[PDB]
Amino acid sequence: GEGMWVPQQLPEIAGPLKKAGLKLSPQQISDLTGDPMGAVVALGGCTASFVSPNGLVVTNHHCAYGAIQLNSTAENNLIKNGFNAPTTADEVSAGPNARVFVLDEITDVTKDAKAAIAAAGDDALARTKALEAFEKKLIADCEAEAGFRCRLYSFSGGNTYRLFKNLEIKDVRLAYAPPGSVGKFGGDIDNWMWPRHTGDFAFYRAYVGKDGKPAAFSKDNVPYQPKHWLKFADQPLGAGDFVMVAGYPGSTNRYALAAEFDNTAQWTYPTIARHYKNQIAMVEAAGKQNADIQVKYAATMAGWNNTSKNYDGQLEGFKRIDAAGQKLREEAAVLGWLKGQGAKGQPALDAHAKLLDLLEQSKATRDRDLTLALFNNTAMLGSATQLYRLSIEREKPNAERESGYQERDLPAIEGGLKQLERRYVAAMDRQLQEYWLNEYIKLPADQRVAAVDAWLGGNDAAAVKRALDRLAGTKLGSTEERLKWFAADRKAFEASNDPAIQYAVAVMPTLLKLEQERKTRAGENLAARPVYLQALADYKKSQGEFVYPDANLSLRITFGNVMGYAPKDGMEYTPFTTLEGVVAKETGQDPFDSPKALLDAVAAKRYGGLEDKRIGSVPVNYLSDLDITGGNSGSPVLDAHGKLVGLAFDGNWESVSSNWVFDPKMTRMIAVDGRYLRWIMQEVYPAPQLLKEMNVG
Amino acid sequence: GEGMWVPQQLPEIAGPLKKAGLKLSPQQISDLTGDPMGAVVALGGCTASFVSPNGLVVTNHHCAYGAIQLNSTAENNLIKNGFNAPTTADEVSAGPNARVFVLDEITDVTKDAKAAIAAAGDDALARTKALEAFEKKLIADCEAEAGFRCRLYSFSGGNTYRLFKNLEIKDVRLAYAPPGSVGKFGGDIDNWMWPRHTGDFAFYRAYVGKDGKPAAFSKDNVPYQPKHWLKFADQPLGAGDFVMVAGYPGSTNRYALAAEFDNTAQWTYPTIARHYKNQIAMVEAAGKQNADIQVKYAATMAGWNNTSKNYDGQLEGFKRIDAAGQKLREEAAVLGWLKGQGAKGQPALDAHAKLLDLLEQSKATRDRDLTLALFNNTAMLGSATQLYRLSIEREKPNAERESGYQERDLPAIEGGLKQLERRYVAAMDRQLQEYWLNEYIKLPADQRVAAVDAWLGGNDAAAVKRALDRLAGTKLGSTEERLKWFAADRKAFEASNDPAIQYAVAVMPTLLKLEQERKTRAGENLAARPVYLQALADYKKSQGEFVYPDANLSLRITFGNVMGYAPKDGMEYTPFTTLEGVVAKETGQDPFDSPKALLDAVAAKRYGGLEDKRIGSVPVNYLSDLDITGGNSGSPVLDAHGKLVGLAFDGNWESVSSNWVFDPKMTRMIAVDGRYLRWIMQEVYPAPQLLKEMNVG
Ligand SMILES: [Zn+2]
Ligand SMILES: [Zn+2]
Ligand SMILES: [Zn+2]
Ligand SMILES: [Zn+2]
Repeated sequence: GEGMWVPQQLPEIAGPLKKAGLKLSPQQISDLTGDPMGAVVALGGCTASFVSPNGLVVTNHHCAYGAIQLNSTAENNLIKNGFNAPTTADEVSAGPNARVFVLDEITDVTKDAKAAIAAAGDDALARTKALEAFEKKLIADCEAEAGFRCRLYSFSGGNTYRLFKNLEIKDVRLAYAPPGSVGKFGGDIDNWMWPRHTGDFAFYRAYVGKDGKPAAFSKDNVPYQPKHWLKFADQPLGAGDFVMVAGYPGSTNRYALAAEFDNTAQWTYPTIARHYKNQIAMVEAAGKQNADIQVKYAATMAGWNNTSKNYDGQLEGFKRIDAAGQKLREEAAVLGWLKGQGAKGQPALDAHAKLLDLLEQSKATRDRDLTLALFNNTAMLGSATQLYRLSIEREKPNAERESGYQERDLPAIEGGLKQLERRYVAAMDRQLQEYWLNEYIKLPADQRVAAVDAWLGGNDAAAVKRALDRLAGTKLGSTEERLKWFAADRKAFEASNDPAIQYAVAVMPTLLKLEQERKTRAGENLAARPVYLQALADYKKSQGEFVYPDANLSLRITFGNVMGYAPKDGMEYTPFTTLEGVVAKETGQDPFDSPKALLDAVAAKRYGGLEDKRIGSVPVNYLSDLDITGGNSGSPVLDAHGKLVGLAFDGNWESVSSNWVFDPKMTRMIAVDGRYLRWIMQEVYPAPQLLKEMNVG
Repeated sequence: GEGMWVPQQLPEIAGPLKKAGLKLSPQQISDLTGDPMGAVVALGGCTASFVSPNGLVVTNHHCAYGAIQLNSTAENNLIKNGFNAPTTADEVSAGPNARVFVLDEITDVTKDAKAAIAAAGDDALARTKALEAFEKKLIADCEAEAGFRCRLYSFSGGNTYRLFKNLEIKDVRLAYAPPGSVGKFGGDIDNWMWPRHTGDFAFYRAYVGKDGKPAAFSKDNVPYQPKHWLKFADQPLGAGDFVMVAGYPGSTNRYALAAEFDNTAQWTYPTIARHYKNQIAMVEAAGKQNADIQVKYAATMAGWNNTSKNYDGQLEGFKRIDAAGQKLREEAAVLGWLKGQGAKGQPALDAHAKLLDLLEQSKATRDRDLTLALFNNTAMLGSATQLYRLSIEREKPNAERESGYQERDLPAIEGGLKQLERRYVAAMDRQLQEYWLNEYIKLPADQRVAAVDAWLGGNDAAAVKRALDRLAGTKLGSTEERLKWFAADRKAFEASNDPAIQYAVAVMPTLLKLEQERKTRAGENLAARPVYLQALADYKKSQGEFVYPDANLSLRITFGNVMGYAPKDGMEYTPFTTLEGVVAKETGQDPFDSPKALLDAVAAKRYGGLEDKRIGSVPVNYLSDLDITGGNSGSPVLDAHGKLVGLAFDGNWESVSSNWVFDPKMTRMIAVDGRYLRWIMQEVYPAPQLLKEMNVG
């Protein structure tokens, strides 16, 4: 059922957990470095878990797609073929930026954090800088232990702060991916849909130095030995059974002003979707010509497809449940409520007023802000602005450098410049720069950027064309030139005749000023958000409704039971799909082109000891009423005894609007059954070595 | 489950009926003139049943559609608005050709029929004429009692013959029809489909003379007093519960040569579907501009839509089950098995070869034969040919007149010529004449008809237009002119300058020659069909398959249980639909434009005392695994205690290929729940008088 519960809410959900079927004690789940919860790890925008005492980590194929794509060429396509390492020496690096984070400690630091914030008094910008300075000092102290990375999380609008501390494993290697026709069966046609038939799984292995401490990739590193790992279930999962997920959902917007919603529905989601589709169309074409462009842009392409379909689905789900309607009506009812109680509820009513005007403000410039952001996110302009900004920050003491530009951020910066080699083709990026310039010129005169106007030389196909021809002369296209500039000083940037770098030097003043304009808006928000959101929460508690914070990339628990749903009268989706359903979709064309070994094994009812009698086949995917969102991919699904029953990977089409307005009747998690993992690894693309290491063959 | 069982098979289904849940004794079902079976009546192409002692008859809306349409005008459109007679004097005539047939007696005449055929000797045309004379004499004797109509049925390819005697009620009046947006909710979009939300019911009343005997319409007639009628269930029908249907299915082709299937799938269904769709397009387009065409062609257009969509569904179903492959392998098995039996199999083998050759003779002229038939079925050429044929037959003694043109057929002929007034617009029929002329001209040289070629006197768009201008001069467009010709003698036809009459006179020799050919082939079939189909039956029995005859418009029993079906992996259709499903489909545009009182009542949760707590609403339609087809529409669905729980009206999309190859997993009946009949008549389009008369008031 509903809720992305923080581990500190476990007493609130103890009884609900038992009633839904948990047969572990709430005590045992509370131990976030215990069995099983100490097996659950964060990847950075996906979840995973350890499944052997030798560092084996399972997550989704689409979570590992980055890594598989980084290791793929046109002439050896791991995406298409799969990857299997018969020994640990065979495992290939997942990339310099790949991580496994292993939870170490959580601490409330709320009291201190709002003290620091208050200590700056009445100046919006100073309030932001004081929180920034508080966070940096905290993190600096927490990361003083070698091998740990820490993070500060603000919950419920800034009513609570916690500090998380993680072991940072920095050598992650690919051990197994099934072929892409299993890992992503049904492609973007089945994405966000049920019935689903997707084998969305892949395995990493986690490595440290010989001293047992984190290290970056080296051939002398050896497998991490986790304190805790998951065991596969020995009881078959069936309809109605208890399941639970722990993981790292990224963001929700369930506490929001109606105007935040209207803006998102009417503007943000339609605009982003349109832009995303336009770039897909461009890249799709060029890649039909050019297998190098196709393999190199595959990850970016999957991203654009996934987000644009999600927003299409959110827009549809709003209309289905009248979300505009509900938001209006709960806002009226909460505003009603507040004046309602006169003296006491006046702080909250003021907050509402502030927040709302802050939001008209961000609204005045939103087209400018998006367009410039995405224009600067193309490859060579991104690289030049990031690298120039780093040269600016390096002049300050580390403690004062912008987050993202401190010493602690250097590994990831340098890592990104090397990963970009596998994701960049100049003829392709030129077309994207063109696309974004065209949209820039499009902007109204009041919505323009001085420095960009001037850099460009006026508003037409001709100038666009000059820009593109000039930028084409950058040397930032090679990894070596990027890594040269990664180490160069600010003066060398200001001296450069590289046209990409000249663009950066030209606009950076504007970008820093707009960053100040954002830090100022956030500071005002920081006063007004926690009060108002605390009232939203208070009203909900007064309606007996469930109260938990919007997702914020921290660890959450969700629980429920295996069940389907009913999209329309006269029909129901069943909780499971089956092997026969995979083969019924077969067309021999992508994305419905399963391996021959699967097709033959299914036509033979070779079920490998994995059949579930109740469904008369091996289960493939399943639905449950858990409450998950982007960031939960790869999360282990555990049964009543804490055993592994599947991996979370998607939501059904009608679920995605629950980011804004939760609908219990149509919100389901889609998970890959652990018996399908097993079956694929026995009969289709075998990994007898991983099965044995997981004590299942 | 499977089976359109003849009443004489009750001994064989007694056990299975009881296992499925029947609580009436089987001998109580054996009494075909008793309770409740004596309540079930034939309408001639639909089924109905009595539901009051005062002659009230319930059937489907689509069955009464002809009669509602005949009482409809552009200005006062009962299809649109519904009809409700607050007292029995307000009932309107359903039309001169409307009938209710009440089973009186069934006689086996197999032995006498087969002796009549054998007496004819070797000659195929004499064999047909001998069976015709046999039938006519039998029927004349059986119809010696005033007010009775009799019918001879051939079963299992001519292995059994039975005669049915029915009381023939000839004054049928419309008593109630819901608005068309209930009676045909979802229109052709939801036709042949589940989920289904259609209140497909209407009521007639049956009338006789004051002396108790059948009579054509008169104000002096009074309601018929049936010996038996149905009662509404007092127990709520639920999933899994026993249901049975008795009715009059028209035809199936489950005993067929593989070549008969091949020709149907490859030529018959595509060809007819195309032709019906071409004509639908013309009539639709014209009716958009002319509300008189729209109302006058509505019943015609409902037939073309229903059949062409049925045919599309069969072709898709044949692919889903590989019906071609299944027919091929069964016939290879049966022929194997026959060869198997040396000498004693040889007559079935020779019968097979003959039936295959006769299929080839048919095929050689199939284009000509279909095209000429459907050309001559437009309104004026149909009337001219029918009436001219009648004038020829009238010069023979009655016993020798072609079936359809005997004295006993005169009331139906005359009634057709009157009904046509409400179904004909010259400017529409002209366009249909034009369509069939352009199809005729596409035929190749060996498929043309000399008499039509001469009449046409050219082969181009110009000749087509001159022919249409000539035909538009007919005076048969008026009812009075048609009835003049109904009485006129042959020389009067041959003297006429009416251009439609002249066409009829010109082509009649050719139609008579073609009829002789079909009689000759039928007479060859008479010899071969019973031997091969007996072999087919014996083969099925040796495989332990169900053995029951193909439908042939006679009374059948089917039974089973309420249950949905699974159309694909990950999905199930539930056995019921509900009121909230009707409203979920509402668009305010035909065909999804429910009466406002329905939309209000559902919004207000006015369930009228009819809610089934197990589904949380009033049920609308339901699925069951009964075995029905065309002609079963309007059949009552009875529960375990023989009480009325709904009406049969349709089958699901995947079912329709069961006409050729029975598929148990996806063959379901769609029925309208009796509770939805009641609910409409309470909350939406009220008829308290009829509810009272059925004591559910
Ligand atoms: Zn247990
Ligand atoms: Zn250089
Ligand atoms: Zn006349
Ligand atoms: Zn009972």
